[PDB]
Amino acid sequence: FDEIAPDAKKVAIYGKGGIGKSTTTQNTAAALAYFFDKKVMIHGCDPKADSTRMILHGKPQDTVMDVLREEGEEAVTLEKVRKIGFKDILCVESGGPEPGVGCAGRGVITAVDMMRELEGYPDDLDNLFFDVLGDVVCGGFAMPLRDGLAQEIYIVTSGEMMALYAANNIAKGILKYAEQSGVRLGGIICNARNVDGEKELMDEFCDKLGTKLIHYVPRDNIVQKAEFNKMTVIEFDPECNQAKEYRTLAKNIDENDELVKPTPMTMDELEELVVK
Amino acid sequence: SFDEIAPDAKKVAIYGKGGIGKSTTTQNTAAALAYFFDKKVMIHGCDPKADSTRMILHGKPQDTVMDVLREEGEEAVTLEKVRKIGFKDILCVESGGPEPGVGCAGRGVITAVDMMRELEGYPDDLDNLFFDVLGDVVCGGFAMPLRDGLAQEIYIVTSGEMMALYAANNIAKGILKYAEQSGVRLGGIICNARNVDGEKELMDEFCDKLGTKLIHYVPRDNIVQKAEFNKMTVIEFDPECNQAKEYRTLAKNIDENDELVKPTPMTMDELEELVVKYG
Ligand SMILES: Nc1ncnc2c1ncn2[C@@H]1O[C@H](COP(=O)(O)OP(=O)(O)O)[C@@H](O)[C@H]1O
Ligand SMILES: Nc1ncnc2c1ncn2[C@@H]1O[C@H](COP(=O)(O)OP(=O)(O)O)[C@@H](O)[C@H]1O
Ligand code: SF4
Ligand SMILES: [Mg+2]
Ligand SMILES: [Mg+2]
Repeated sequence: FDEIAPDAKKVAIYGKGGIGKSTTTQNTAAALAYFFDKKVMIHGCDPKADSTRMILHGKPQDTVMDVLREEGEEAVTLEKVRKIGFKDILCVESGGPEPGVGCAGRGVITAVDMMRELEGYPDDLDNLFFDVLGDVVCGGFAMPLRDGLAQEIYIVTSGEMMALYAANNIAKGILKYAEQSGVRLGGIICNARNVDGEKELMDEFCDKLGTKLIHYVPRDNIVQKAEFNKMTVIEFDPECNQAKEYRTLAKNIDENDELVKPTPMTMDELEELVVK
Repeated sequence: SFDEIAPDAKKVAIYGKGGIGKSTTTQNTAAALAYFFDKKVMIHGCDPKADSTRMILHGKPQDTVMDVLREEGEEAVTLEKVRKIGFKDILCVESGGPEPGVGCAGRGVITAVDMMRELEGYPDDLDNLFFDVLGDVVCGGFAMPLRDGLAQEIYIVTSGEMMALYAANNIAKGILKYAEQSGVRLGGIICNARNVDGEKELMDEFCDKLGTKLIHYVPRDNIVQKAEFNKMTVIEFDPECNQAKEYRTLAKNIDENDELVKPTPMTMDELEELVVKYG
């Protein structure tokens, strides 16, 4: 597993559904490519299949599962599943079986295994991102931790109880495979929802987890404005304040050395924190 | 058999995105069926959060079937330890699940349902049986109520949020998959509102396009948190407040529902176009 892009920083973004992982992952990769001239690649490990939409310009990426299901195994080619977007950013979408068919994470197992057999992860890569579903940590969604695809893990979360609960469960999964695959929690990204005391709550949450608040991403309308124009915030307006926020986060992730084993909290501890 | 499980009872399953209000809606719905309509109700929590029967038992989360199995053992688990009575004699069971990363998150649901069949935990004299299921992913134990046909009527809790409607649309796809196989159907859509203008209108069009009906528009009320701090469900805390009357209306609409349908899920373009139209 160490042969996959050895000179690249392999990162995986986890979090609750709709908490802002696809938005953070895309804008961070765009900032690394546009501002720091880094060769980046995004591998969408979310069954929603829209983790690479704004980098590909409002062009939903045919998932690996979609191509494999209709066309066949021999028909899966790097040119078809792996498309190029903004600042030569490589994009791949795992997808998944239709709801109820089978394991939701299966799509991640097949796409990662096929990407290895097809050599879709260039050696000259600088950064590789895995946008993974964090509502459940199991099967294909737990593969980046179990198999050690990404060594640095970052969990996007907001102030709401459910977002922190999912983040705490992801920390439990990281601890489970920390010694087994050398996976570690880089930091916690806070996709804020403009609430007073949220920034203070996250500081105590990260302190109790034994990690750091890598960045406080504010809620900005420019994200929607850029989305409605089939683009990312960096590509739409790299001079706006939100673009400078993603640039700071991109630099912090790529220059992060404080990788730690988290100390998850009990339900009572987490409940006592949200009320405070 | 599956149909043998409480034959004279209405078997319902509540699905939806995480933190959308499935546990709150299910508990208050069951409390209104037991208090206002004198029905014998039971709740089976199929969510790994393990707090689907918290307010019915009053405050403290219930020991899950997986927890008692992971600590005591297979023979040491009894119907008394896993099924506990709460407000208005409502029976409560919590499936739980494995520790994050260990294995299939839904495995706790299979183990608890099979163990409940063997221990005969579903009384025959039941009137209503609810399953609070995780809807972020429709697979494994979370898809069992659809696949095995534990519940014939399914209700999805959702709001105007894009992700909430996306999860609801995926649940509809899963219902359609097992509709012919196990006779499972979509009863309706419950809207746990977030007090936004045009949200009701959005839900009316969402249900129209899905080929179903908006069973009820549950408003966002602070009395829910107030009742939660007093270790109680809204019905038990103040059955005369407006929110209690809203849950009472929903409870009778579900119990008196016949319009069970095979949904017509929407494409991603159709769903975005709808969210952009109103929002
Ligand atoms: N920093 C932000 N500011 C404003 N809106 C955001 C931000 N991040 C995400 N969003 C919005 O939140 C919604 C969900 O974002 P998304 O990244 O797709 O969540 P996820 O990938 O975790 O499911 C989108 O409509 C997006 O526009
Ligand atoms: N009708 C409502 N009005 C106000 N708050 C609500 C309502 N329904 C749910 N909530 C709140 O939303 C949060 C999540 O509710 P919950 O039922 O646990 O979601 P789920 O079971 O789907 O994860 C809780 O803090 C609860 O107080
Ligand atoms: S391992 Fe996870 S994604 Fe796979 S069937 Fe089980 S709960 Fe679903
Ligand atoms: Mg996404
Ligand atoms: Mg619940």
